[PDB]
Amino acid sequence: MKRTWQPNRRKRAKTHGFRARMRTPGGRKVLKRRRQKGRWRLTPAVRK
Amino acid sequence: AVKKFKPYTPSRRFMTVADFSEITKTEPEKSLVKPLKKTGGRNNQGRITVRFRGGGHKRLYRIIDFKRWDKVGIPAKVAAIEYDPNRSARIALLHYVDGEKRYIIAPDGLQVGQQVVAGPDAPIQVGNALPLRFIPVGTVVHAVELEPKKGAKLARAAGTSAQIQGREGDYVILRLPSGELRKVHGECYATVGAVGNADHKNIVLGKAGRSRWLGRRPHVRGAAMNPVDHPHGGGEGRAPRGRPPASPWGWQTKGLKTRKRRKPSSRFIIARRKK
RNA sequence: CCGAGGGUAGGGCCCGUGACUGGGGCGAAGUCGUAACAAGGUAGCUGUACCGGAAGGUGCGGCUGGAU
RNA sequence: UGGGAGAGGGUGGUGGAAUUCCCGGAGUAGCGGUGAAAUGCGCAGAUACCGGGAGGAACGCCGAUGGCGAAGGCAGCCACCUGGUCCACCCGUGACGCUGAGGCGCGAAAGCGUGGGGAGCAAACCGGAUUAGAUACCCGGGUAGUCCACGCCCUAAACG
RNA sequence: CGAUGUCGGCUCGUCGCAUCCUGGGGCUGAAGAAGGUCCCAAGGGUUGGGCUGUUCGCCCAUUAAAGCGGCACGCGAGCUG
RNA sequence: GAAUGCCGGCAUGAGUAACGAUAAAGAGGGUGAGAAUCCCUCUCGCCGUAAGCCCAAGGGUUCCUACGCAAUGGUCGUCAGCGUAGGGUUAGGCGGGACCUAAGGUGAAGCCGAAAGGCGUAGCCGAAGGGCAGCCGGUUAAUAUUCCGGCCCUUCCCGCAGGUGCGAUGGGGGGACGCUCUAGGCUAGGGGGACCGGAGCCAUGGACGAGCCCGGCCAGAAGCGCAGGGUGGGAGGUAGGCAAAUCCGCCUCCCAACAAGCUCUGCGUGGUGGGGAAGCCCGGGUGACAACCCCCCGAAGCCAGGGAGCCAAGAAAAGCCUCUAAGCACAACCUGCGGGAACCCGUACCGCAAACCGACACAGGUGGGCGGGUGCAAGAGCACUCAGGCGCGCGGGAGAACCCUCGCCAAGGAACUCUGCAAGUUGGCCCCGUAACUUCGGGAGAAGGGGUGCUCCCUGGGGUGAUGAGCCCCGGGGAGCCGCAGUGAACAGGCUCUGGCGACUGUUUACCAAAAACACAGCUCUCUGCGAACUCGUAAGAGGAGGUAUAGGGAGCGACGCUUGCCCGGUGCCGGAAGGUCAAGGGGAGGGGUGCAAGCCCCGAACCGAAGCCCCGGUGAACGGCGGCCGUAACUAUAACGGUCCUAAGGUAGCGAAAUUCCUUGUCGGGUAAGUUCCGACCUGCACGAAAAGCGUAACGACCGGAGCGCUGUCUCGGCGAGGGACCCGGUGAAAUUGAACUGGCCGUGAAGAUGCGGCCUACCCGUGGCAGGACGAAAAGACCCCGUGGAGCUUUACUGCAGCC
RNA sequence: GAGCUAGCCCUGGCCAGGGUGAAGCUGGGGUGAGACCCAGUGGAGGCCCGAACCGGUGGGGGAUGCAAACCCCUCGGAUGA
Ligand SMILES: [Mg+2]
Ligand SMILES: [Mg+2]
Ligand SMILES: [Mg+2]
Ligand SMILES: [Mg+2]
Ligand SMILES: [Mg+2]
Ligand SMILES: [Mg+2]
Ligand SMILES: [Mg+2]
Ligand SMILES: [Mg+2]
Ligand SMILES: [Mg+2]
Ligand SMILES: [Mg+2]
Ligand SMILES: [Mg+2]
Ligand SMILES: [Mg+2]
Ligand SMILES: [Mg+2]
Ligand SMILES: [Mg+2]
Ligand SMILES: [Mg+2]
Ligand SMILES: [Mg+2]
Ligand SMILES: [Mg+2]
Ligand SMILES: [Mg+2]
Ligand SMILES: [Mg+2]
Ligand SMILES: [Mg+2]
Ligand SMILES: [Mg+2]
Ligand SMILES: [Mg+2]
Ligand SMILES: [Mg+2]
Ligand SMILES: [Mg+2]
Ligand SMILES: [Mg+2]
Ligand SMILES: [Mg+2]
Ligand SMILES: [Mg+2]
Ligand SMILES: [Mg+2]
Ligand SMILES: [Mg+2]
Ligand SMILES: [Mg+2]
Ligand SMILES: [Mg+2]
Ligand SMILES: [Mg+2]
Ligand SMILES: [Mg+2]
Ligand SMILES: [Mg+2]
Ligand SMILES: [Mg+2]
Ligand SMILES: [Mg+2]
Ligand SMILES: [Mg+2]
Ligand SMILES: [Mg+2]
Ligand SMILES: [Mg+2]
Ligand SMILES: [Mg+2]
Ligand SMILES: [Mg+2]
Ligand SMILES: [Mg+2]
Ligand SMILES: [Mg+2]
Ligand SMILES: [Mg+2]
Ligand SMILES: [Mg+2]
Ligand SMILES: [Mg+2]
Ligand SMILES: [Mg+2]
Ligand SMILES: [Mg+2]
Ligand SMILES: [Mg+2]
Ligand SMILES: [Mg+2]
Ligand SMILES: [Mg+2]
Ligand SMILES: [Mg+2]
Ligand SMILES: [Mg+2]
Ligand SMILES: [Mg+2]
Ligand SMILES: [Mg+2]
Ligand SMILES: [Mg+2]
Ligand SMILES: [Mg+2]
Ligand SMILES: [Mg+2]
Ligand SMILES: [Mg+2]
Ligand SMILES: [Mg+2]
Ligand SMILES: [Mg+2]
Ligand SMILES: [Mg+2]
Ligand SMILES: [Mg+2]
Ligand SMILES: [Mg+2]
Ligand SMILES: [Mg+2]
Ligand SMILES: [Mg+2]
Ligand SMILES: [Mg+2]
Ligand SMILES: [Mg+2]
Ligand SMILES: [Mg+2]
Ligand SMILES: [Mg+2]
Ligand SMILES: [Mg+2]
Ligand SMILES: [Mg+2]
Ligand SMILES: [Mg+2]
Ligand SMILES: [Mg+2]
Ligand SMILES: [Mg+2]
Ligand SMILES: [Mg+2]
Ligand SMILES: [Mg+2]
Ligand SMILES: [Mg+2]
Ligand SMILES: [Mg+2]
Ligand SMILES: [Mg+2]
Ligand SMILES: [Mg+2]
Ligand SMILES: [Mg+2]
Ligand SMILES: [Mg+2]
Ligand SMILES: [Mg+2]
Ligand SMILES: [Mg+2]
Ligand SMILES: [Mg+2]
Ligand SMILES: [Mg+2]
Ligand SMILES: [Mg+2]
Ligand SMILES: [Mg+2]
Ligand SMILES: [Mg+2]
Ligand SMILES: [Mg+2]
Ligand SMILES: [Mg+2]
Ligand SMILES: [Mg+2]
Ligand SMILES: [Mg+2]
Ligand SMILES: [Mg+2]
Ligand SMILES: [Mg+2]
Ligand SMILES: [Mg+2]
Ligand SMILES: [Mg+2]
Ligand SMILES: [Mg+2]
Ligand SMILES: [Mg+2]
Ligand SMILES: [Mg+2]
Ligand SMILES: [Mg+2]
Ligand SMILES: [Mg+2]
Ligand SMILES: [Mg+2]
Ligand SMILES: [Mg+2]
Ligand SMILES: [Mg+2]
Ligand SMILES: [Mg+2]
Ligand SMILES: [Mg+2]
Ligand SMILES: [Mg+2]
Ligand SMILES: [Mg+2]
Ligand SMILES: [Mg+2]
Ligand SMILES: [Mg+2]
Ligand SMILES: [Mg+2]
Ligand SMILES: [Mg+2]
Ligand SMILES: [Mg+2]
Ligand SMILES: [Mg+2]
Ligand SMILES: [Mg+2]
Ligand SMILES: [Mg+2]
Ligand SMILES: [Mg+2]
Ligand SMILES: [Mg+2]
Ligand SMILES: [Mg+2]
Ligand SMILES: [Mg+2]
Ligand SMILES: [Mg+2]
Ligand SMILES: [Mg+2]
Ligand SMILES: [Mg+2]
Ligand SMILES: [Mg+2]
Ligand SMILES: [Mg+2]
Ligand SMILES: [Mg+2]
Ligand SMILES: [Mg+2]
Ligand SMILES: [Mg+2]
Ligand SMILES: [Mg+2]
Ligand SMILES: [Mg+2]
Ligand SMILES: [Mg+2]
Ligand SMILES: [Mg+2]
Ligand SMILES: [Mg+2]
Ligand SMILES: [Mg+2]
Ligand SMILES: [Mg+2]
Ligand SMILES: [Mg+2]
Ligand SMILES: [Mg+2]
Ligand SMILES: [Mg+2]
Ligand SMILES: [Mg+2]
Ligand SMILES: [Mg+2]
Ligand SMILES: [Mg+2]
Ligand SMILES: [Mg+2]
Ligand SMILES: [Mg+2]
Ligand SMILES: [Mg+2]
Ligand SMILES: [Mg+2]
Ligand SMILES: [Mg+2]
Ligand SMILES: [Mg+2]
Ligand SMILES: [Mg+2]
Ligand SMILES: [Mg+2]
Ligand SMILES: [Mg+2]
Ligand SMILES: [Mg+2]
Ligand SMILES: [Mg+2]
Ligand SMILES: [Mg+2]
Ligand SMILES: [Mg+2]
Ligand SMILES: [Mg+2]
Ligand SMILES: [Mg+2]
Ligand SMILES: [Mg+2]
Ligand SMILES: [Mg+2]
Ligand SMILES: [Mg+2]
Ligand SMILES: [Mg+2]
Ligand SMILES: [Mg+2]
Ligand SMILES: [Mg+2]
Ligand SMILES: [Mg+2]
Ligand SMILES: [Mg+2]
Ligand SMILES: [Mg+2]
Ligand SMILES: [Mg+2]
Ligand SMILES: [Mg+2]
Ligand SMILES: [Mg+2]
Ligand SMILES: [Mg+2]
Ligand SMILES: [Mg+2]
Ligand SMILES: [Mg+2]
Ligand SMILES: [Mg+2]
Ligand SMILES: [Mg+2]
Ligand SMILES: [Mg+2]
Ligand SMILES: [Mg+2]
Ligand SMILES: [Mg+2]
Ligand SMILES: [Mg+2]
Ligand SMILES: [Mg+2]
Ligand SMILES: [Mg+2]
Ligand SMILES: [Mg+2]
Ligand SMILES: [Mg+2]
Ligand SMILES: [Mg+2]
Ligand SMILES: [Mg+2]
Ligand SMILES: [Mg+2]
Ligand SMILES: [Mg+2]
Ligand SMILES: [Mg+2]
Ligand SMILES: [Mg+2]
Ligand SMILES: [Mg+2]
Ligand SMILES: [Mg+2]
Ligand SMILES: [Mg+2]
Ligand SMILES: [Mg+2]
Ligand SMILES: [Mg+2]
Ligand SMILES: [Mg+2]
Ligand SMILES: [Mg+2]
Ligand SMILES: [Mg+2]
Ligand SMILES: [Mg+2]
Ligand SMILES: [Mg+2]
Ligand SMILES: [Mg+2]
Ligand SMILES: [Mg+2]
Ligand SMILES: [Mg+2]
Ligand SMILES: [Mg+2]
Ligand SMILES: [Mg+2]
Ligand SMILES: [Mg+2]
Ligand SMILES: [Mg+2]
Ligand SMILES: [Mg+2]
Ligand SMILES: [Mg+2]
Ligand SMILES: [Mg+2]
Ligand SMILES: [Mg+2]
Ligand SMILES: [Mg+2]
Ligand SMILES: [Mg+2]
Ligand SMILES: [Mg+2]
Ligand SMILES: [Mg+2]
Ligand SMILES: [Mg+2]
Ligand SMILES: [Mg+2]
Ligand SMILES: [Mg+2]
Ligand SMILES: [Mg+2]
Ligand SMILES: [Mg+2]
Ligand SMILES: [Mg+2]
Ligand SMILES: [Mg+2]
Ligand SMILES: [Mg+2]
Ligand SMILES: [Mg+2]
Ligand SMILES: [Mg+2]
Ligand SMILES: [Mg+2]
Ligand SMILES: [Mg+2]
Ligand SMILES: [Mg+2]
Ligand SMILES: [Mg+2]
Ligand SMILES: [Mg+2]
Ligand SMILES: [Mg+2]
Ligand SMILES: [Mg+2]
Ligand SMILES: [Mg+2]
Ligand SMILES: [Mg+2]
Ligand SMILES: [Mg+2]
Ligand SMILES: [Mg+2]
Ligand SMILES: [Mg+2]
Ligand SMILES: [Mg+2]
Ligand SMILES: [Mg+2]
Ligand SMILES: [Mg+2]
Ligand SMILES: [Mg+2]
Ligand SMILES: [Mg+2]
Ligand SMILES: [Mg+2]
Ligand SMILES: [Mg+2]
Ligand SMILES: [Mg+2]
Ligand SMILES: [Mg+2]
Ligand SMILES: [Mg+2]
Ligand SMILES: [Mg+2]
Ligand SMILES: [Mg+2]
Ligand SMILES: [Mg+2]
Ligand SMILES: [Mg+2]
Ligand SMILES: [Mg+2]
Ligand SMILES: [Mg+2]
Ligand SMILES: [Mg+2]
Ligand SMILES: [Mg+2]
Ligand SMILES: [Mg+2]
Ligand SMILES: [Mg+2]
Ligand SMILES: [Mg+2]
Ligand SMILES: [Mg+2]
Ligand SMILES: [Mg+2]
Ligand SMILES: [Mg+2]
Ligand SMILES: [Mg+2]
Ligand SMILES: [Mg+2]
Ligand SMILES: [Mg+2]
Ligand SMILES: [Mg+2]
Ligand SMILES: [Mg+2]
């Protein structure tokens, strides 16, 4: 049956991407926290 | 005169349609239409603010001339009578000797080929528009402005009309379609006659499908819901109202008046509606 | 081949009968009231409509086959 | 061919009296209603009076023992559209006539459907009386309806 | 109660005897035939159907008889539901 | 040493279940250390509206080749989507960008908000919509509309020639649109050919034939032909299209007008370029100098922006054309021609799947296009089969129980059971025929019955030709033939009578309920006069609505028919300039603290002072409510009638043992041999009743009752047979559970149901296939129940606040 | 967090084949004119049968599954809400 993950590259970049995060107070706290934790990736990789 | 169907389906037994007899042209003026942005009942927050809207036929908005004091003294020929999906009245296409083309809502008795004109000096004939103070007392009238130059607000739906009843000072007294008696400023424009398509109210939609074409989604009773949803929600089995009948938001809905009491226009309203 | 008729299926008409039910006729020694016949105590009758334990009442219109 | 009378019918308009309601003024101790009363209304200002407005229905006098129509039935006034009918002339046609099973149309009121309108009135209904009782008569309220358009209904002491 | 699944049916039995039938008896208001009542007796047997979820019960047609109870109101790691 | 403790390791179950669709395999040859499993050949089977082919997502080297097999692969492995390495993706014309706008997002101006931020006409961004120039063939191990070959084309720059008042982000035209149905003419695709080309074949009784088998085209500028789309021409007037305008709009006149003309597209032809089968031979060669023609069927595609009908009335913007403004008119633009210039990104491969989403090489999910032939009435259905692709990554035996899926059955025929649950029956097409009732549509495929193949002969109309033959579609009549049987296989309703509920088609608890629930046309109440009411938001702003009372919100009821009574005392809502109560504030009689004083400070009576409440009235399709007792009639019985208590008033019409009736299987009637159900009645309705509507109602229903006919393995009552498992052998090899165990019966006992205690009985040790009575067997710290001054959802005339409103 | 799901908004796409045969139109009949009747034409519909497609009615299987909702048979809708 139809499951929950239906990948879509535009949708991925436009929802979780660097520019969406930077647009918003909460999204900038995400990046701030992910940099402080030392994450290797700050937003999801999507091919584009 | 509304048209009926033979009962060759369950829904055609009762379905009725407008006869479209006054319609003489079946396409709108290209330069007088623009896209009508469907809302679904949702506001600029994306939130539903008028329930049960959406999914109706696509429509183009026809630009209607609700001023007409715009072109005082310039006569126009009634070129066509047309369908308008955005209103119950029919609309009439006017060719001004100017060369300008505009739409007005089609009065009862308008004829293509006749001329109409607006202004203080216009003859008192169907389709002409004058400031209220120049229309003889007793004339039935439509597309009435409420304040001068603000645009026709009253008596715009199919079959409706206002009647001039008297004069007092700068103001005229009107019997609005609701039966209310209201002072309206004499410099307000009106158009003589009643709005056409008076048989509109005799349409029997006939089936649930027909409401859907109109963008009317199903309306679900409060009594069919749960207490989280609605005052009438809940109860085992059917339930009577069990409290004063209320809206989804709790306010009583059988008689509770809701016009604001200290509203400035109260000074201009003589008698509340009848019936 | 036709064919008495038998068989399957579906219709039509008529008769008898049926828990129960509608009113009708008659009986008369009962209970309720008294609608009509006198101006019958609200003149009567009437088509219709709504109503009332009942006769009946009232509305609308009609008739005189109504007393004074 | 030339004339007449007429509430004959249909459509659009339009006048005044009166009732009720709304507004303004003036005014106060009751008004109303009946056989007599009570319910009702009224000092939260009624009734009676004056001015203004709204709205519906019906048309006083003329009006008669009258007129018209096939019957039902038709009554302010104006116009338009239209039917029947009588008279004089004795001009045209030449029995072209009478009746009429069926058919078709019309058909008071009440009633029905869809829409409108709603002043007065008023089934049902509520209340006051009357009365032995009073699901009535009389009184105070009052919804259909009564009015208009279109469609049905097709009855009558539709009687001379 | 850190779980002992419940009515009824089906399936499969097994046991008790306060015995429904068949076998053996005594008494009888036992002539015979048919019964009644009690005693001994559990070896075997104890039908099919209509109604109702029913157990039960009522009814139809039979029968030698159409017994009553226990087994976690026997039996859901056997089925149904 | 225990915490259903934590982490790790390792056991048991166990050589057990399983090895993932029952489309299926066999042999020969080869390779290799090793082969059911890799390669090759023959045979067999399966898909073929796919299980074949192409594209878009998504995936990201999985592609090709060489070398490998530890692990991955449910077995094996020499193989591979696996390991290592090398190679592979080529564009002005395909897609996207250097073009356009949609929702939406963003946002100069502007508006709002403690901050963060929220909005916001223009503008900008935003596509699978608009717009825009490439077709066919060849080539690689692997790319190709990209390379190559042939024939075409677009834009930009410059130049030449000719032409013109040139010039735009501004004006206008256009772009530009729905649904259903559909004409003419074509093309795609397909069928046939006694014709053209072709390697060859004659078998096994016959055939050297009008025999068999194979193939018989594709692209193509200008020109031309056929079929279509689009478009009126001239002058005069002009005040409108937010400047200008010669454009467009409007008026008038003339001609032309279903013709033409101009213009654009499709199709055909077209110089030219390609392709080219079976078979044979080792992907290639040959066939071949291949042939390349005629007839027929024919789209849902093309001409296209075609036509008609209809109501629910069907994007924008740019490209394009035209108009003019600044300007500039040696420029500029337009047309033709010539030369030059033409960027960035994607392109491999999988793509209904072993490469995507499902933890897996997972029977599930995944949008668009092509999807051949024959027969069955049609079709994308069904059976077979083409091209093409597969046999599903464990096998070999055996021939038990039992399970699954399947086939048949004597006699009976629902006796099964909660229920005909399940399974039979019926089954397409043509013809005959068809009831109650009905809203006149229907009910209806009612029901029920007849026909159905093949051969010969005769013939009717239609399409294509030509008006004929030929082809093709739909027929009709006669006469015969065969079988048990002719929709001979596959696909394809069982029917009827009668109740309840819901009018109807729809919708719902994703994953236990599809219903009588929700919705629904329709009915009624009510709010709302427009900066509407209402809704979201602190607000600005929005929706409502670019709507205006024939409209918009809320509520109930729920097609339609006939109807919808009585009670307004309580609650709600509506109306009420009186009166009562009424807070802040106003007022300040009077009183107090302090100071020597003026003075400063405080308390405070009457009186004035809103909504609200009290009070008066209205209001039921507003919340709701709608009685009791005694007595009375020629026999009993009952009570039309009278009396009396109470109430705001005492349930009307209609219906009633009901989706409601406790007693209850009420009673009577019907149906059955028999009927707690069902249908029809009665009425002492425990406890119907009129928009939480009452009573009916044709049609409808995978709803829930009752009955009958047909037919059956449902059953009496079971038997046999098939395949996939189970079983045995080879390969791989789990799981929950598990205090440890050397783990029998009875009768007792024991915390009250004992393998484990007592007495007694029975019992050699160990497995294998089976069955489920026990191990109070496993699973899940009982959902019931209670308890905790535990939680959470919900309600209200509980309390106390708050938003909102007055 | 709306790449599942619910609703709406914008823009595209899809629905084999067969059946029934409304309005209208034309012709004829009818009448004073009509209503209306009949035939032909026509092609309507939350019309009918049935694939794709969307569903999920009853049963059976599955139940440490092929699958944390699947499989077989059957069944509803299939121009429309
Ligand atoms: Mg998706
Ligand atoms: Mg992904
Ligand atoms: Mg994407
Ligand atoms: Mg995308
Ligand atoms: Mg996206
Ligand atoms: Mg982003
Ligand atoms: Mg990480
Ligand atoms: Mg790093
Ligand atoms: Mg992130
Ligand atoms: Mg009309
Ligand atoms: Mg109709
Ligand atoms: Mg019709
Ligand atoms: Mg009709
Ligand atoms: Mg119907
Ligand atoms: Mg119409
Ligand atoms: Mg019209
Ligand atoms: Mg608009
Ligand atoms: Mg809008
Ligand atoms: Mg927005
Ligand atoms: Mg937002
Ligand atoms: Mg909405
Ligand atoms: Mg309109
Ligand atoms: Mg209308
Ligand atoms: Mg309506
Ligand atoms: Mg609409
Ligand atoms: Mg609605
Ligand atoms: Mg509703
Ligand atoms: Mg509910
Ligand atoms: Mg909620
Ligand atoms: Mg709450
Ligand atoms: Mg609530
Ligand atoms: Mg409630
Ligand atoms: Mg309740
Ligand atoms: Mg409820
Ligand atoms: Mg209840
Ligand atoms: Mg409920
Ligand atoms: Mg409910
Ligand atoms: Mg309900
Ligand atoms: Mg309740
Ligand atoms: Mg209620
Ligand atoms: Mg209540
Ligand atoms: Mg409010
Ligand atoms: Mg105003
Ligand atoms: Mg015989
Ligand atoms: Mg009398
Ligand atoms: Mg008398
Ligand atoms: Mg009398
Ligand atoms: Mg009565
Ligand atoms: Mg009585
Ligand atoms: Mg009365
Ligand atoms: Mg009379
Ligand atoms: Mg006073
Ligand atoms: Mg008189
Ligand atoms: Mg007279
Ligand atoms: Mg003469
Ligand atoms: Mg009459
Ligand atoms: Mg009348
Ligand atoms: Mg009447
Ligand atoms: Mg009134
Ligand atoms: Mg009395
Ligand atoms: Mg009435
Ligand atoms: Mg009425
Ligand atoms: Mg008379
Ligand atoms: Mg327990
Ligand atoms: Mg445990
Ligand atoms: Mg347990
Ligand atoms: Mg004897
Ligand atoms: Mg004895
Ligand atoms: Mg003895
Ligand atoms: Mg025995
Ligand atoms: Mg024994
Ligand atoms: Mg029983
Ligand atoms: Mg019992
Ligand atoms: Mg009994
Ligand atoms: Mg016997
Ligand atoms: Mg027992
Ligand atoms: Mg017990
Ligand atoms: Mg018990
Ligand atoms: Mg038990
Ligand atoms: Mg028992
Ligand atoms: Mg048990
Ligand atoms: Mg069980
Ligand atoms: Mg059980
Ligand atoms: Mg167990
Ligand atoms: Mg067991
Ligand atoms: Mg057990
Ligand atoms: Mg059972
Ligand atoms: Mg159950
Ligand atoms: Mg310890
Ligand atoms: Mg444990
Ligand atoms: Mg554990
Ligand atoms: Mg542990
Ligand atoms: Mg642990
Ligand atoms: Mg182990
Ligand atoms: Mg073994
Ligand atoms: Mg084992
Ligand atoms: Mg091998
Ligand atoms: Mg090997
Ligand atoms: Mg091979
Ligand atoms: Mg095929
Ligand atoms: Mg991946
Ligand atoms: Mg490749
Ligand atoms: Mg590779
Ligand atoms: Mg390996
Ligand atoms: Mg290996
Ligand atoms: Mg492995
Ligand atoms: Mg595997
Ligand atoms: Mg090797
Ligand atoms: Mg592999
Ligand atoms: Mg290489
Ligand atoms: Mg190229
Ligand atoms: Mg550039
Ligand atoms: Mg843009
Ligand atoms: Mg913003
Ligand atoms: Mg694009
Ligand atoms: Mg392109
Ligand atoms: Mg080309
Ligand atoms: Mg390549
Ligand atoms: Mg030029
Ligand atoms: Mg448009
Ligand atoms: Mg478009
Ligand atoms: Mg459609
Ligand atoms: Mg055609
Ligand atoms: Mg071609
Ligand atoms: Mg063909
Ligand atoms: Mg031979
Ligand atoms: Mg042609
Ligand atoms: Mg001009
Ligand atoms: Mg070749
Ligand atoms: Mg050669
Ligand atoms: Mg040759
Ligand atoms: Mg098609
Ligand atoms: Mg319409
Ligand atoms: Mg359009
Ligand atoms: Mg736009
Ligand atoms: Mg200049
Ligand atoms: Mg560049
Ligand atoms: Mg490529
Ligand atoms: Mg593959
Ligand atoms: Mg699939
Ligand atoms: Mg594939
Ligand atoms: Mg994979
Ligand atoms: Mg596999
Ligand atoms: Mg798969
Ligand atoms: Mg093909
Ligand atoms: Mg077939
Ligand atoms: Mg077929
Ligand atoms: Mg099929
Ligand atoms: Mg084939
Ligand atoms: Mg296989
Ligand atoms: Mg074996
Ligand atoms: Mg199978
Ligand atoms: Mg048999
Ligand atoms: Mg039978
Ligand atoms: Mg039989
Ligand atoms: Mg049954
Ligand atoms: Mg069958
Ligand atoms: Mg069949
Ligand atoms: Mg019948
Ligand atoms: Mg009929
Ligand atoms: Mg029907
Ligand atoms: Mg039937
Ligand atoms: Mg044959
Ligand atoms: Mg088949
Ligand atoms: Mg069928
Ligand atoms: Mg059956
Ligand atoms: Mg029936
Ligand atoms: Mg029942
Ligand atoms: Mg019902
Ligand atoms: Mg339903
Ligand atoms: Mg329902
Ligand atoms: Mg109904
Ligand atoms: Mg309904
Ligand atoms: Mg429905
Ligand atoms: Mg449907
Ligand atoms: Mg659920
Ligand atoms: Mg569910
Ligand atoms: Mg769930
Ligand atoms: Mg669930
Ligand atoms: Mg289920
Ligand atoms: Mg469900
Ligand atoms: Mg259903
Ligand atoms: Mg529901
Ligand atoms: Mg409902
Ligand atoms: Mg109704
Ligand atoms: Mg709010
Ligand atoms: Mg705003
Ligand atoms: Mg708005
Ligand atoms: Mg707006
Ligand atoms: Mg509106
Ligand atoms: Mg409903
Ligand atoms: Mg309801
Ligand atoms: Mg009826
Ligand atoms: Mg009453
Ligand atoms: Mg009350
Ligand atoms: Mg009250
Ligand atoms: Mg009262
Ligand atoms: Mg209350
Ligand atoms: Mg003082
Ligand atoms: Mg002192
Ligand atoms: Mg006050
Ligand atoms: Mg009422
Ligand atoms: Mg009460
Ligand atoms: Mg109520
Ligand atoms: Mg007596
Ligand atoms: Mg009863
Ligand atoms: Mg009974
Ligand atoms: Mg009932
Ligand atoms: Mg009850
Ligand atoms: Mg009870
Ligand atoms: Mg009972
Ligand atoms: Mg009972
Ligand atoms: Mg009984
Ligand atoms: Mg039953
Ligand atoms: Mg039952
Ligand atoms: Mg009784
Ligand atoms: Mg309710
Ligand atoms: Mg109810
Ligand atoms: Mg009923
Ligand atoms: Mg019915
Ligand atoms: Mg249904
Ligand atoms: Mg159903
Ligand atoms: Mg069997
Ligand atoms: Mg067999
Ligand atoms: Mg077998
Ligand atoms: Mg087998
Ligand atoms: Mg076998
Ligand atoms: Mg062995
Ligand atoms: Mg041990
Ligand atoms: Mg124990
Ligand atoms: Mg023991
Ligand atoms: Mg022992
Ligand atoms: Mg021991
Ligand atoms: Mg001891
Ligand atoms: Mg011991
Ligand atoms: Mg022993
Ligand atoms: Mg066991
Ligand atoms: Mg077992
Ligand atoms: Mg044990
Ligand atoms: Mg056990
Ligand atoms: Mg146990
Ligand atoms: Mg716990
Ligand atoms: Mg516990
Ligand atoms: Mg517990
Ligand atoms: Mg638990
Ligand atoms: Mg407890
Ligand atoms: Mg406490
Ligand atoms: Mg405590
Ligand atoms: Mg709480
Ligand atoms: Mg679109
Ligand atoms: Mg379809
Ligand atoms: Mg036809
Ligand atoms: Mg037509
Ligand atoms: Mg349909
Ligand atoms: Mg259809
Ligand atoms: Mg259908
Ligand atoms: Mg299912
Ligand atoms: Mg089944
Ligand atoms: Mg089965
Ligand atoms: Mg199962
Ligand atoms: Mg399945
Ligand atoms: Mg299936
Ligand atoms: Mg269907
Ligand atoms: Mg279809
Ligand atoms: Mg449908």
